[PDB]
Amino acid sequence: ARKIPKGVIHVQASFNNTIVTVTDVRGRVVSWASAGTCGFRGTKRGTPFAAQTAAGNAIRTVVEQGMQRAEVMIKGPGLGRDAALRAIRRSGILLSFVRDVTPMPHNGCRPPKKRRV
Amino acid sequence: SRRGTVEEKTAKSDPIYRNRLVNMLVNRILKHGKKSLAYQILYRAVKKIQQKTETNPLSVLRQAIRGVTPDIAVKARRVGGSTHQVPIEIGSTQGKALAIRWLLGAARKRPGRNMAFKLSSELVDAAKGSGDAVRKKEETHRMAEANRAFAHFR
Amino acid sequence: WDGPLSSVKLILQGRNLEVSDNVRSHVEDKVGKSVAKHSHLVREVDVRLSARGGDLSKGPKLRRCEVTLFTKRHGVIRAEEDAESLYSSIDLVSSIIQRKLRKIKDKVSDHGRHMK
Amino acid sequence: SAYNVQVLVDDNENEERLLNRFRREVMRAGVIQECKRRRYFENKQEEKKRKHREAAKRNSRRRRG
RNA sequence: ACACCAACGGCGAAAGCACUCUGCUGGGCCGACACUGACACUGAGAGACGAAAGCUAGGGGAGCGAAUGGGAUUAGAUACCCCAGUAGUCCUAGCCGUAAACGAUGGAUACUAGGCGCUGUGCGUAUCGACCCGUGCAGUGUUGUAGCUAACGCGUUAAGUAUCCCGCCUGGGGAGUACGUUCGCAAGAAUGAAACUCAAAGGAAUUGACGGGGGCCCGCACAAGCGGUGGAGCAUGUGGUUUAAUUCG
Ligand SMILES: [Mg+2]
Ligand SMILES: [Mg+2]
Ligand SMILES: [Mg+2]
Ligand SMILES: [Mg+2]
Ligand SMILES: [Mg+2]
Ligand SMILES: [Mg+2]
Ligand SMILES: [Mg+2]
Ligand SMILES: [Mg+2]
Ligand SMILES: [Mg+2]
Ligand SMILES: [Mg+2]
Ligand SMILES: [Mg+2]
Ligand SMILES: [Mg+2]
Ligand SMILES: [Mg+2]
Ligand SMILES: [Mg+2]
Ligand SMILES: [Mg+2]
Ligand SMILES: [Mg+2]
Ligand SMILES: [Mg+2]
Ligand SMILES: [Mg+2]
Ligand SMILES: [Mg+2]
Ligand SMILES: [Mg+2]
Ligand SMILES: [Mg+2]
Ligand SMILES: [Mg+2]
Ligand SMILES: [Mg+2]
Ligand SMILES: [Mg+2]
Ligand SMILES: [Mg+2]
Ligand SMILES: [Mg+2]
Ligand SMILES: [Mg+2]
Ligand SMILES: [Mg+2]
Ligand SMILES: [Mg+2]
Repeated sequence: ARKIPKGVIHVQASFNNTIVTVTDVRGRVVSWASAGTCGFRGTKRGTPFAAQTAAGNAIRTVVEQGMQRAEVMIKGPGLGRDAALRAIRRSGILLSFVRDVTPMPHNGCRPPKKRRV
Repeated sequence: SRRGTVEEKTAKSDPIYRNRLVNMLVNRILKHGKKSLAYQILYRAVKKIQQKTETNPLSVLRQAIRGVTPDIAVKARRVGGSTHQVPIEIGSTQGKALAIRWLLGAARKRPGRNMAFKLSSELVDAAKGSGDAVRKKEETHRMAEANRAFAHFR
Repeated sequence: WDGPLSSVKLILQGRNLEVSDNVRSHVEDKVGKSVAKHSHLVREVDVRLSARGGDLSKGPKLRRCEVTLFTKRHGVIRAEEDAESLYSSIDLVSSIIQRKLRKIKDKVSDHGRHMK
Repeated sequence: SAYNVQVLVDDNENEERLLNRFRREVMRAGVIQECKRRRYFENKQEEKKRKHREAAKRNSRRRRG
């Protein structure tokens, strides 16, 4: 739909799921891929594999737009942090920078308590 | 088996064709240790399979087994209080075992008259990729792949 | 005795003793309480009664009740009690069964997160 | 904008060296242990526990090796 | 609310105090004779401060989150888990005065091995400025001799050897309750019994047994196979009933 040569890939990795969005430097969202939107549900939705297919699935549409270079944004503690990167690589798209954006409060909102499980 | 592991046993050869393979099959078809009868059954099977088709049965073995050999299956693991079906990959000996087995079972359940006939029929159908023994393997693959997400050793 | 427990076999056996109607009913009650709540798991209830002492033999008047439970999955629930009266004995065995039972329900039926 | 970890891939790129460079960057800032730490709330006690444990762990790992 | 710094580090009487900065101020410690000349130590009553929850009045309200509600789980689940979420948490001005307010160790003084450490300063050395070294103090941490202790342990920061002052204890329940007073807006706090009842209640260490605590390892124990039992008929042993007896074990 939009043919953009260089843009950025945000990959949010949480413990229950990983979202992968594709955007451009203008700060504009083109297309996104979620591990849940690939036909995975709650357990499997966290596994590094569902993150793999999520990444592959976004980069499908990004080569379909014909884009070449990208930056990678990794936000959050989950498993897909490592998994997704692999698919970004094997999907044969040039990797410019890989950054970690996981937000670290410098002090702040007092977290929920500890689950007694 | 907690301590000891298993030594390897001499792989024999079927008398007529000098195969490791055919010998495997006659040992697994065996009941009440009548080897006398089992050989007869297996050979009248080679005879019905040379009857129906003019292709070399020695090869139809290789096709029958290549056809039913699963490369993967699952196994039930207990991981973190969660019971998973984890798709463990299969060794070659185990593959041949599984193979001959599903063959033999699907052969014992057939509608036919003899065991020779049944075994021949299922060898024919498995070599064509046309039968229950194959379908079974594809099911094992279907239920492996759906569970593909649970192999963390991937 | 119970219908919700109809799937359970109540087997009541005097060893050296004669069984009455009041022992019948009392057994059904006290074992009934223990079993009724955990009935989904329970299978067979084996209760043996043993009397000793007084006029029968040497030693105090002991009456001793042994029960045994089986569950669909877990085998072997054993309880042994010694006391004064049959009634007392039974009350005791019930007290024990209850505990072991709900210990089994506790283990498996908790969705216990057992990680290892 | 902001960043924690900067991994710049050159055109010698192969997957495994990249993946592990990045993995050691994350080990280096300690970010995943960090977000397992701020997931829930800790009273001062589990903070003193964590300090003694981790600090004396890496410290005795420095004094043994 | 203050990441990294942060440390078995710093100050404080204790409670506690940490992003940065400035201002008003409390102590501490050290070196010099500069001075006074026993002015000391403790403390019944009394006074001040005193975590958090709580309360009165006014603000404030992101996150979290009693109560509360829904969703589950479970025999039940007024709980654990999830989804929401009010008091409260925050500020100003007060009240409350309780905590495992713990070093479970009242204070002061004197005196009795070391080893290894840190913080502050002082001296001599090293250079002529940072170390460096040896040392003098003041505090703070870990091993340990004498000696102490029921053991564990404590050991110049004593639980050692002595002197002085203060508080407290005199078997366990009943009970930190009742009654009465004092304080408090209340919640409550402080002071604190007796009848009655028991022959125990407690501390430290030991051997076991146990643990839905660890670590190691075995067994046809599970897995992987092959064949059975449970269903059908009979053969047979026991229980139950029956009987004059179904001998007893
Ligand atoms: Mg999860
Ligand atoms: Mg071994
Ligand atoms: Mg101090
Ligand atoms: Mg000052
Ligand atoms: Mg004078
Ligand atoms: Mg006083
Ligand atoms: Mg006050
Ligand atoms: Mg408060
Ligand atoms: Mg109130
Ligand atoms: Mg909440
Ligand atoms: Mg509710
Ligand atoms: Mg909320
Ligand atoms: Mg106030
Ligand atoms: Mg007190
Ligand atoms: Mg005290
Ligand atoms: Mg030095
Ligand atoms: Mg000193
Ligand atoms: Mg000490
Ligand atoms: Mg010591
Ligand atoms: Mg003492
Ligand atoms: Mg008394
Ligand atoms: Mg003790
Ligand atoms: Mg043990
Ligand atoms: Mg053990
Ligand atoms: Mg066995
Ligand atoms: Mg053996
Ligand atoms: Mg088995
Ligand atoms: Mg039978
Ligand atoms: Mg006799």
